Amino acid sequence: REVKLLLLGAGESGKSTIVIVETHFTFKDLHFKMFDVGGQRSERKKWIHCFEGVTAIIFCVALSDYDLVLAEDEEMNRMHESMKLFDSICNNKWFTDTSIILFLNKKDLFEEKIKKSPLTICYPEYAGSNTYEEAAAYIQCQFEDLNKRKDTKEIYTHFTCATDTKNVQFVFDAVTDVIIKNNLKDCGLF
Amino acid sequence: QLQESGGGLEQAGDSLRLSCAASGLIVSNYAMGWFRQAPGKEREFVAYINWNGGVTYYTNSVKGRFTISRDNAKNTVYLQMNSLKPEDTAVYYCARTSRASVTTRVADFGYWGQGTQVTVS
Amino acid sequence: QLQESGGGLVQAGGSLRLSCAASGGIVHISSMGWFRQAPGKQRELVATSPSNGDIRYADSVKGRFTLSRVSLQMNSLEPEDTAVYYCHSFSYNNYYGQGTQVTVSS
Amino acid sequence: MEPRAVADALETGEEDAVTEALRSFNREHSQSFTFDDAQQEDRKRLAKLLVSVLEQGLSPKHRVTWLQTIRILSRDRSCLDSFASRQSLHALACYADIAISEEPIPQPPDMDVLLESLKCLCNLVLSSPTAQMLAAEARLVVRLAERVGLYRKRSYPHEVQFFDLRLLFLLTALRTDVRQQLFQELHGVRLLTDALELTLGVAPKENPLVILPAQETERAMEILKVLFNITFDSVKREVDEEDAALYRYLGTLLRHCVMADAAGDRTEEFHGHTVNLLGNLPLKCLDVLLALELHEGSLEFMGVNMDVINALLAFLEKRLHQTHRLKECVAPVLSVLTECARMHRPARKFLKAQVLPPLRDVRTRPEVGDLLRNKLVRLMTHLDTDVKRVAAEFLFVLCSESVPRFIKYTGYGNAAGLLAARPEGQYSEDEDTDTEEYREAKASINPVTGRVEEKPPNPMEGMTEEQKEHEAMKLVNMFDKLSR
Amino acid sequence: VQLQESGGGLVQPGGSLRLSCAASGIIFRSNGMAWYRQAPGKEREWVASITSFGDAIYRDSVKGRFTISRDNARNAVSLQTNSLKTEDTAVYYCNTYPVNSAWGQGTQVTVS
Repeated sequence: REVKLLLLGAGESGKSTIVIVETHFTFKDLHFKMFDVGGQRSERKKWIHCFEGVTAIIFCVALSDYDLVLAEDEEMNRMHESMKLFDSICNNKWFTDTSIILFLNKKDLFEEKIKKSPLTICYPEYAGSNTYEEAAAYIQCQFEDLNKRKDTKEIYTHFTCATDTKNVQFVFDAVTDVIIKNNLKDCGLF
Repeated sequence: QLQESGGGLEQAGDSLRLSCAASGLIVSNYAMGWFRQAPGKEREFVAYINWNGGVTYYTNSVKGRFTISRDNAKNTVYLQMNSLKPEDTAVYYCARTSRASVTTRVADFGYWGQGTQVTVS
Repeated sequence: QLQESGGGLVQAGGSLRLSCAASGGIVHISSMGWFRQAPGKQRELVATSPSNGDIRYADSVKGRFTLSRVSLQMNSLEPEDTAVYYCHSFSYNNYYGQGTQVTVSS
Repeated sequence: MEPRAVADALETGEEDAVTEALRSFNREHSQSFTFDDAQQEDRKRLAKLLVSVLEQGLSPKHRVTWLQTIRILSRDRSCLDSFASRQSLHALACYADIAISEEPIPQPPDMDVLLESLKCLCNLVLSSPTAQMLAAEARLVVRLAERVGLYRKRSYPHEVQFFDLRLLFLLTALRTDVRQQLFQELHGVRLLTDALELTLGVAPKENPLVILPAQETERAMEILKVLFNITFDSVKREVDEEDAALYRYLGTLLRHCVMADAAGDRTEEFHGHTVNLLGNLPLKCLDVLLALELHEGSLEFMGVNMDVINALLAFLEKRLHQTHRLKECVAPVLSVLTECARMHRPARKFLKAQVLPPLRDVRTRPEVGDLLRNKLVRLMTHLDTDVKRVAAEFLFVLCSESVPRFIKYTGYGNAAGLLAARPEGQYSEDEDTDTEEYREAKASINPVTGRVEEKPPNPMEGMTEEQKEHEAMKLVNMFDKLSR
Repeated sequence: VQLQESGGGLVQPGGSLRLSCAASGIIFRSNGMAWYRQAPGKEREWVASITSFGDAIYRDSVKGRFTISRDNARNAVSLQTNSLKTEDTAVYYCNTYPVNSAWGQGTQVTVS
């Protein structure tokens, strides 16, 4: 009945904002989540480490770094390079039936960085439109179909932004900013 | 489909127990409600019940003499009628509600069945 | 929904005919006109028929650009005004369409 | 008439000819979305002549005709850049008796110019930003507020009232400084609550649900829009005792109308506006919703009334089916429901006993079904950061704010709604819920919950260390700022 | 617009009293009345208020001890003061809660 979690994602997505060992929850269940530091523990016998009985992984990929290119001055973009990790996680036989959790950090930057083209270097083939509600859904559908075993395994896609800035929480104010706009848009033509 | 039982004709002042079981190979885990339909009159609302006996709401006519209960162990819901009056002589139906909220005097939800006739002296 | 027919291949004050077909089904259009878009500026008014008085020409060119039911006859042309032409007329709105271009030289 | 003919008549000046021409033109043409170009140049010159004769004192005869012609002109963008001069705006304001000349009291009730000038003001401010920034400097909000305050001592017609309310709504919605000016300097919330009580007075003391007429519903919706635009700022937590009293008063005024219905089909719009205004009220004021005198035949629960809570829950039910503008529809409902459920044990128990009770379902994913629980847990995986967070907080406060009781349904909802600070909520661990499911709680992997499908690991030790090459694949993304 | 109060004062700690307020010259069905408390100083406290309906709102300091009557169709408003403390001695005014019109005369309340 105890669950294991596996934190993934590059350093720019901010996985530390979500909070190589951490087993002291015990909130009626073990709930053991592991950190991720490459090349630390596995030097003792040259036998590396197992410690894999995980039943749910945690993935954190940012969407603002969509116009970046992790490959230093190369054709391979950054979003494709992040999708490579999803492909590797799905193709591995250690997670053929392990649930996948998707996090998209730093959405507030992407929401206003649509000033550039919607397909500059992420999905150059096609794009639904220039809005958030369509481009984000397209990215979500692509990350969904990137999963091989879409029948048995089902992924969980969740979007995240800043929790609290200097003045006002976003989830308590954006609703007002959209209600005012719709209320004024309903009027006119007198 | 739902089946009703425990009706018929009875003299005024007695007590009668209405039964409603789900024998149409359907589960019963939502809210339930009893409704009446007087001949030549529109279908009215008499009782609303939440599962596990959480909440209950009766119309302003039978607030005192009607009681309703539910036992999910047998997938049955009971409506106890005490001291019958010639005002509530009609066929009585039961239905399940897809809405989680309390809705009143509306037949929005289906799964009626057949209904049992209740008449008073 | 609207379409127009008529070409332009004259370089010295010729006579042309341009027709605009009433392809749409809506009635009570009450007006039909033509335009011209120079390759350096936007569209300009040519002539309209408001069907509620007299026909209105344009102060830009006062030539005998005869217009009737529509059909626009370009007399005393002087094609120093080569451009792309369009038809015009008008749940209430107005429509342009597409049109031909005139190549002028000499 | 023809625009060219009217424009040419505008140069002569015959009193018994140009006015008849304007009247015939207004009688003929009086509908929006006119021609494009055959009216562009000539009617642009006509509007220039009209704004020139308007910058001077126009003829007192047929003032309604002049204002009607200018109103019809103000419906095309080609003339909005011409009519949006400070002089023209001040002229249309003083014609509407809403200018800065506050010395002439509203003694002459000449409405024929008032309603037309208000229509022109609305037309200009709704589609001309320069007109907005001009009216914000001319300060038309003060005289409008004074007029709205003088509604009981002087009975104004429905059209003038509604149009000045619409003008105030447009002005407070588009210009930012007008919001603060009407909030602090004009006591906008008090005046608007007064106007709201004034509108909600058709056959007063209607004990059951009161039906609102068309005009009353329109003006109530407009003043509710104005209140929502004016209130959402600087009302987060800390307020004074008198401000809290006024806010509880407004909350009762809105409670007495949420359960009410309107004529026609504007019931849902009115209820949405009420919920939008509820969202702006301070948290500790929302307790005035659950507090109601338990009448006969009312929804009883925990010895207290629950008619308004059940009403807004059914409103959330009926509103969830608008999937397009879902971010503006159900999010305020969820916010107000959370804030009125966090503070009261009866509301908490009511929501826990009417939203997510049924646990003895056939063991399947909770993110499927027709229940409100299934719809909310489906919405938790939405692409809108404003709606998944509020639904997560709703299901959190419903589970008495307990993470082990939050994983009641899924293990990903916690991943969606964790680390969302702005915590002394009411903690309760008294009732325990066990059915035929919780005896099978040993066979329910927590994020997936109760799927009981088990598969073996497939490397078989032949290539586990070789399957680790995916570690070398993933390690390249760990280091962040510098290689070094 | 004419405001007039009646009844008040002459009581010991633990007594009741009905404070009435007659309002004339204005509409009564659409005006939410309120009661104000003028303490012997330089402050003016707010007692309670009611809407066009019987909906009442009491002050946290007078919760469970005061009640407001409406008496519709009868151009007046009442305010019951029961089980008053030694601090409830002040002058009391009545006025419309949304629109604060001109204050009237008021009645003195003494607890001693």
